[PDB]
Amino acid sequence: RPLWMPGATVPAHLKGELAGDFGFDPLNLGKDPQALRWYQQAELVHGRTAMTAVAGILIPGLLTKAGVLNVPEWYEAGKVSAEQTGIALGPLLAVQLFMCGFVEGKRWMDFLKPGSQSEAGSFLGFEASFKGTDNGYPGGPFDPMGMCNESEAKTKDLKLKEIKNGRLAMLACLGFAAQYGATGKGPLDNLADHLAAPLKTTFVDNGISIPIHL
Amino acid sequence: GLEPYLQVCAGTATMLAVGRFAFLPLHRRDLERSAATAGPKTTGSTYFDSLQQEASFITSTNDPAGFTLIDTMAWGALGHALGFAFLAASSLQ
Amino acid sequence: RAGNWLPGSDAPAWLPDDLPGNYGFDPLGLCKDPASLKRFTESEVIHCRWAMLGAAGCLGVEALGFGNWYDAPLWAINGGSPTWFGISVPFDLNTLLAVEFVAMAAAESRRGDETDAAKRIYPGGAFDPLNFAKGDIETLKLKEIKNGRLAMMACLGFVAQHAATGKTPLQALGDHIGNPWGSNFATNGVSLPF
Amino acid sequence: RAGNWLPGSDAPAWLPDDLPGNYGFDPLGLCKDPASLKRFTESEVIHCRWAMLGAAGCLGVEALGFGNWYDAPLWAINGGSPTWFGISVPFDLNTLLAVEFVAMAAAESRRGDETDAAKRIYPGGAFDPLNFAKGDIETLKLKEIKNGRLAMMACLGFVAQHAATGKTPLQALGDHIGNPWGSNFATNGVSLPF
Amino acid sequence: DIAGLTPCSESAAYAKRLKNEVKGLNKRLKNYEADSAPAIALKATIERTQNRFANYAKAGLLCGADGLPHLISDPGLALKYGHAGEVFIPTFGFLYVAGWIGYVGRLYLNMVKGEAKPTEKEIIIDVPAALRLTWQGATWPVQVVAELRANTLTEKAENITISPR
Amino acid sequence: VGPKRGSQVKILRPESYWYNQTGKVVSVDQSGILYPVVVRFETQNYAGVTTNNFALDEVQP
Ligand code: CLA
Ligand code: CLA
Ligand SMILES: CC1=C[C@H](O)CC(C)(C)[C@H]1/C=C/C(C)=C/C=C/C(C)=C/C=C/C=C(C)/C=C/C=C(C)/C=C/C1=C(C)C[C@H](O)CC1(C)C
Ligand SMILES: CC1=C[C@H](O)CC(C)(C)[C@H]1/C=C/C(C)=C/C=C/C(C)=C/C=C/C=C(C)/C=C/C=C(C)/C=C/C1=C(C)C[C@H](O)CC1(C)C
Ligand SMILES: CC1=C[C@H](O)CC(C)(C)[C@H]1/C=C/C(C)=C/C=C/C(C)=C/C=C/C=C(C)/C=C/C=C(C)/C=C/C1=C(C)C[C@H](O)CC1(C)C
Ligand SMILES: CC1=C(/C=C/C(C)=C\C=C\C(C)=C/C=C/C=C(C)\C=C\C=C(C)\C=C\C2=C(C)C[C@@H](O)CC2(C)C)C(C)(C)CCC1
Ligand SMILES: CC1=C(/C=C/C(C)=C/C=C/C(C)=C/C=C/C=C(C)/C=C/C=C(C)/C=C/C2=C(C)CCCC2(C)C)C(C)(C)CCC1
Ligand SMILES: CCCCCCCCCCCCO[C@@H]1O[C@H](CO)[C@@H](O[C@H]2O[C@H](CO)[C@@H](O)[C@H](O)[C@H]2O)[C@H](O)[C@H]1O
Repeated sequence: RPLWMPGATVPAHLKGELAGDFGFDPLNLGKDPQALRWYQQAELVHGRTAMTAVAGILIPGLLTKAGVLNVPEWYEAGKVSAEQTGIALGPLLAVQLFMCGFVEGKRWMDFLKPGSQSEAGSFLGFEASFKGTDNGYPGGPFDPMGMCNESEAKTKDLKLKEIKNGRLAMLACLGFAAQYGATGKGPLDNLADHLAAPLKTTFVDNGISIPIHL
Repeated sequence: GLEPYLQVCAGTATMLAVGRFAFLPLHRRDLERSAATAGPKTTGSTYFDSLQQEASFITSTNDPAGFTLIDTMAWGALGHALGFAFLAASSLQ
Repeated sequence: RAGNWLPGSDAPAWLPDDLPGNYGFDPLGLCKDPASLKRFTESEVIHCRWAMLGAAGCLGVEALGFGNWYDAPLWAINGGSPTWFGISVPFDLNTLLAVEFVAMAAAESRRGDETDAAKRIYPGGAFDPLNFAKGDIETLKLKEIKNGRLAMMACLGFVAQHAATGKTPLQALGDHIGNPWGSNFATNGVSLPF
Repeated sequence: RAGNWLPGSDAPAWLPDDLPGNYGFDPLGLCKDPASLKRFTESEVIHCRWAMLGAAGCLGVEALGFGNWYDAPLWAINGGSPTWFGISVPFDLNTLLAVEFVAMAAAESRRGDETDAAKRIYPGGAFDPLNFAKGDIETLKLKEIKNGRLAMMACLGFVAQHAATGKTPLQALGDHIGNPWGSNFATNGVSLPF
Repeated sequence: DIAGLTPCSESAAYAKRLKNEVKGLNKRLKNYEADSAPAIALKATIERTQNRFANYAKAGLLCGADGLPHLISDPGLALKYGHAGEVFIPTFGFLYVAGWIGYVGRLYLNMVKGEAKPTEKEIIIDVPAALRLTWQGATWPVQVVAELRANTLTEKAENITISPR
Repeated sequence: VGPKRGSQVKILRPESYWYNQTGKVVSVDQSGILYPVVVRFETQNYAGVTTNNFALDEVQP
């Protein structure tokens, strides 16, 4: 089985089953089966959220830097949209919290009790759809085009593609924040500046990554 | 009129009436359970400690519902402190 | 029951199924003790009835056009006269306080004295003149308890909005409909910290 | 069945073959539960009948030439007058809202008060004055649902044309007829990106 | 602002405290030749002082009439007025390391418990296994909670010896 | 009679340094000895003793 590091000792609770099980639990965090299950759902949610966010920071930018759109920088769009829409931060956030809270509540209870949201009579007409299939995979209303119903090996491929792309997107978001935090420019700007003089424009030569006093 | 009589009389009357027909039964019921059940009997015996022992004049009132003199001096006392808190409050404050 | 507070949850066994309004909501398990459950059940209906009357009165005094729920005991301080539907009532806070005391001192003691634990919350009889209970009472009880939980919450809303928004319930509503996103608990100053 | 949503598929099996309007189109599988099956069926027909009435009113008023559907609910904002078929009506916003609520409440309640379920979808009797439901009812229902589904889609079209084009549905129709290759959803500037 | 505490940048006493403190070192520099190590040293103390007595004000440290910077503890006051770097933020920093040290310790204790003679691995510490558990305490908060929500952080009350009442 | 030799039993004697704690049954005198179950403990009392004879009722496997 592919491992995060060749020769690394596979833990024990990480038996090839979860999508992306490369045997990486150095600090034995997922030792508890319940903890591992919650962490698995947490990972999927983190990856999916990051993938749908880095796509909203890179894609819109690459097209702005190609003249197609005019979207502002991810670290400036917030203010631009606030002054554009006119909605006050407070009201905008509060509404979002309530809507996100309700959807999170349903998913949360579905974990606490698997396939429980499909209670007879709960969500008017739809409870059935709110059943769920496996931990972080609410098949049905989600995955409408039925791509995870083709075979039992297209599921295991499409699921390794979600996790590897997610893990990458999650690290990409951390990078974008750190890049702007140190460089003070957009991600594309950083990449372009690096490709210009690759051997003279790195995190070392930024002034913030390593405060070299000596 | 509106002299001390109006305030004192009203307070006394209301408290006595409310304690003679409204809280009187609750008052009796609370007295029983408190002194007979959870609380037992005091002044077992011996010594001139009969002072702590219940009197008798208090338990001698033909008044229906057994409104004893202590009850009349109880609700009435509560009433004479409302008549004098209402008049006094209007005096200043 | 009547539903589930959290579609998916279960249990609240300490809360019986017959209890009028059992949606299962007892997270802090305040109804486990049977005795406490009895008192809490009776108090809820008592609170609902009072809450429903209050909410109606708070909006009525404003809807008909005679003032607001807050600025009503103002006459007793400003130095004016009582005014029901405009008609000046000939009384003073002192005589009203006394009338209330004796009135509540008798009715409330009478209800509390009654020991049936089923007719202390649902007396019926003179309290049910049109005899609407006949034919089915559970649904009406659910509507009474459900409409009341709406009123108890509303009555809190009027006080809270007056405390922060500083506006009458009807007026505050118009403010929201006016600029919804710009006239909420958030754009107020007291509700949210930031 | 009335056909197939995707000729060559077979996935829908929970849907009964006798269900009026059964084209076998359930991509998210919402009709599996029989209770949800009945509810969705009743909701669909209701939505269809309303949409059919709305579409007739939205364009009808324009045909006769008394204004567009969007301009109807504006007089009250400007404090103007209501006018049906040109003839004036002496009402206002709050009174209209109140009269509507009560009427809709007493009517919709009774419809839902029904238990046979089939009647909730097709009551007939007083709702069948001409009694055209003597025969060919099974196919006339398909016409009712097919026209109804089209009516609901058409209603969305009116809103979308007004949202993007802004012009009235009849006007927008003429614009396309006059300049088909020039005027279209593709050139509205809202349908396509940015 | 806050409790009559003027900002050190606007604190005159803070400025005097600088003037008089650098003068007290510029009088000890005179009794020494310009190049002597004594003098190179006193000039570093004057530079270091002039940097600190400015890094503090630039950090918006409110100081009283004494001219000595004061700290705000209330989270609301510290956060609302940008005084989080003092006490507030430092608080969590210690808590994280504190729990890290404690969690790593219990991890080792509970591993040597059972292992042969657990009492001889407390005196002669197993430096290898002690070095394999230090980094495990990095995500201690995640693991500690997972133990609360699993009933494994504490012991049953019927397995802990108690003194006769 | 008594817990099996080698069996670990939770001490139930209140004034026992090893109360609520477990120990291995070294032996159980099958006579009428008041306290017959000899229990050994890795921990030692304040005196330094690491064992004690507990009655059958003072031990719970
Ligand atoms: C450790 C104990 C402790 C103590 C003794 C205090 C004491 C105080 N806090 Mg506080 N606070 C604490 C913990 C504590 N806090 C913690 C753990 C948090 C994190 C949740 C906060 C977050 C917090 C905030 C956000 C605020 C305070 C504020 C205050 C002051 C007035 C607020 C109040 O009435 O009660 C205490 C209030 C709380 C404990 C939290 C609720 C937030 C308060 C109620 C909002 C009040 C805003 C208003 C401006 C306060 C008026 C103060 C007056 C001098 C004008 C007060 C001296 C207010 C302040 O002075 O900052 C400007 C304020 O805004 N605190
Ligand atoms: C794994 C080591 C460890 C851990 C996790 C704890 C944890 C705890 N101790 Mg404790 N303690 C320890 C060692 C430890 N102690 C040692 C060695 C001594 C002898 C000096 C004490 C003496 C002591 C006293 C007198 C008290 C506590 C108390 C407490 C509790 C209060 C929390 C606190 O602030 O800590 C407090 C910690 C101290 C006061 C001193 C210990 C600090 C040392 C430096 C930490 C131990 C590091 C350890 C050597 C690392 C081993 C790693 C391994 C690989 C070798 C807490 C649960 C209090 C309590 O009982 O609360 C009710 C209390 O009264 N401890
Ligand atoms: C469910 C459903 C249903 C049915 O089935 C069908 C369908 C519809 C299809 C489905 C859907 C799905 C989805 C949504 C998906 C998504 C995806 C994504 C977005 C990904 C991302 C993903 C993303 C990612 C990876 C990211 C990446 C990024 C990166 C690397 C970055 C890098 C960088 C850094 C750091 C910084 C600098 O300065 C710059 C650079 C150098 C540039
Ligand atoms: C369930 C549960 C379970 C778990 O365990 C815990 C928890 C969660 C905590 C719980 C909860 C609870 C709750 C919610 C409660 C509520 C309460 C209320 C709010 C009441 C009201 C209440 C309210 C009410 C009565 C109201 C009242 C009112 C009245 C009388 C009257 C008034 C008025 C009016 C007419 C007007 C004028 O101008 C003035 C006046 C004269 C003044
Ligand atoms: C089958 C399936 C299967 C899978 O699984 C899932 C899914 C996909 C979800 C499903 C689907 C569904 C759907 C399609 C739905 C649709 C709906 C609609 C559109 C409705 C409308 C609806 C619509 C409607 C009712 C309409 C209404 C209207 C009305 C009343 C009226 C109006 C009007 C007129 C006369 C005129 C004037 O001047 C104004 C007004 C007064 C304003
Ligand atoms: C916001 C904050 C403060 C506010 C404090 C306030 C208002 C309340 C504080 C309550 C506090 C600090 C503590 C309450 C603790 C109660 C309990 C039951 C927690 C016990 C913690 C336990 C048992 C954990 C122990 C650990 C385990 C098991 C493993 C390792 O993690 C190590 C260890 C020993 C930590 C202020 C003082 C202003 C200041 C600014 C930071
Ligand atoms: C017989 C009879 C009856 C009755 C009558 C009467 C008239 C009663 C009353 C009685 C009374 C009449 C009671 C009262 C009591 C009271 C008391 C005994 C006390 C008083 C006083 C006080 C309590 C005061 C105190 C104080 C002072 C000293 C000073 C200042 C402060 C104060 C005010 C606090 C009738 C007719 C119905 C009928 C039948 C018969
Ligand atoms: C703005 C006005 C705000 C409210 C003012 C009044 C506050 C509420 C009344 C406080 C005094 C209550 O006084 C008394 O309370 C007890 C306690 O339940 C009631 O007691 C009643 O219920 C208890 C419940 O256990 C029974 O045991 C008792 O037999 C019965 O009489 C009395 O009927 C009531 O007369």
